[PDB]
Amino acid sequence: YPIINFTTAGATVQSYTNFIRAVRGRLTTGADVRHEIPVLPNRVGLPINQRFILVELSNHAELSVTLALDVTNAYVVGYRAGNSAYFFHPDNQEDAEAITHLFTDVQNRYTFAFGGNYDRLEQLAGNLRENIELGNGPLEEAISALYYYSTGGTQLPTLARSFIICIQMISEAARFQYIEGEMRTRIRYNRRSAPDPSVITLENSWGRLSTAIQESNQGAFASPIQLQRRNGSKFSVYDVSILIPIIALMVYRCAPPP
Amino acid sequence: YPIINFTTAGATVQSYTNFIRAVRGRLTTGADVRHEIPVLPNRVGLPINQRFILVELSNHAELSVTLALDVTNAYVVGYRAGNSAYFFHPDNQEDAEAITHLFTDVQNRYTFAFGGNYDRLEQLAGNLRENIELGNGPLEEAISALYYYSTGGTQLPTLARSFIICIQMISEAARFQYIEGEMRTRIRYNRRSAPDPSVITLENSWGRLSTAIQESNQGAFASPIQLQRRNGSKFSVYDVSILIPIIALMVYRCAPPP
Ligand SMILES: Nc1ncnc2[nH]cnc12
Ligand SMILES: Nc1ncnc2[nH]cnc12
Repeated sequence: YPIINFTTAGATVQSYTNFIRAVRGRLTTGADVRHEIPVLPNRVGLPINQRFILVELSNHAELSVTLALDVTNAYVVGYRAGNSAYFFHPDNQEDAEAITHLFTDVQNRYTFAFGGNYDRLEQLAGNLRENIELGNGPLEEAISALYYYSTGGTQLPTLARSFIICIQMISEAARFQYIEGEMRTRIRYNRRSAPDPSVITLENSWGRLSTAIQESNQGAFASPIQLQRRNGSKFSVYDVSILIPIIALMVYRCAPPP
Repeated sequence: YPIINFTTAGATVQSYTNFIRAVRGRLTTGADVRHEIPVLPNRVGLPINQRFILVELSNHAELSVTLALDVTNAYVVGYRAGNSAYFFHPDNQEDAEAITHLFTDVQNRYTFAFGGNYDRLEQLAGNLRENIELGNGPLEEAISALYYYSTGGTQLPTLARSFIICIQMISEAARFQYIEGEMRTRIRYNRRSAPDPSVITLENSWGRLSTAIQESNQGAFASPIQLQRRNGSKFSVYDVSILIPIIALMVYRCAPPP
């Protein structure tokens, strides 16, 4: 599986931009672009040899961790830190079988009893996304927490919080240019801040937006989608046009019509 | 007023393309582009010095005629052939006054008792658009008929038919890339053929399409517009997206929203 490397040590908006750009490039084949927006591979008929990409992250403390992303939805399915590998609870047999192909070389493979959706993760972390700061500093720390979990060094709530940080700075940033932009700003000014409503609503709406665009009438949505602005004010989306500069990738929902 | 020249003598799809391209360039200022489609100047506040463009047409018989197009809608308002000038009946005082600024140098200025809309013109011609052949040959002939009207040489029905030809090959071709394309084909293969339903429906719908696009919700139409394909089958338009490659210019209907 392809491996993309990134280090928080000395990261700049350019090193981070290049990274996210490399991830998107691995995620999509370029064979399916809907209204100028690339669509991720369809899970049906996809060979395991092309099902995952690995993201090796290192930090200033020289600790390294490798995350596995599923190509069909850009989800982090598990990670590896030295000796051991940890996987979120699979939500079906196809997926349970697919992950058996990852980190086959580790001596200790563990599968959590919980899945990786935000609801579960926030419960375990004891904090919501709106309260967890994002930025290069939080990421640097997340890499170490993830690493120390394999040594009994990290607490369950810290592990959960770390995943929340990693998932938004890697998977969500790859999905939305908007979110990647929010991250670039934090890195540029060395700011560490929790995500605003615009970010959280987009994260929550990815699956629906992907469906609405793919089932739209020449780009026109059958029913509008309510999003939130940074100030929290609601904002209705009626067309794929205003989303072209916001969403970078879509999950496959249906075949394109003639 | 700017003058654009075109000759049917030895015309090629390239000489015709350059011509239509020059007309569009005179018609629009470039200050108003709605969803990638240029909008014509608003009639309110437009100075007479920038209200018209002239199109001088010549043919193989060496006859010349000059048509006046109104910049706000690309309409042919009248023409000049040597000694005399003829104007369609103005449909308001603003317009009656504006045309007093055209062909001020002719010795004989006449204003028809009828206007230039297709309904009136088809009645006078004794034939509908669907029955009047378009092409370089029909245009070559139209220029002569228009010219001979000033000498008592052209019959009223032939004059009307000639205008119908001129209006579709100049004004409608400038408004729609689709119609300009239909004309290029006729010229390329030296074909002379009446317009199909796709052409006529577009001509009929220009004002509505301009309004629907300008009042759309992020490109999404509030109510769909029914057009016809070349084979006559109906086809619904729900978004401005599929029209971007079809319509070249829009008439000003409203100011653009923030
Ligand atoms: N583990 C995960 N990977 C990607 N997107 C997610 N959204 C919530 N959990 C996720
Ligand atoms: N005289 C004219 N000029 C432009 N478009 C027209 N449509 C009908 N009559 C017209």
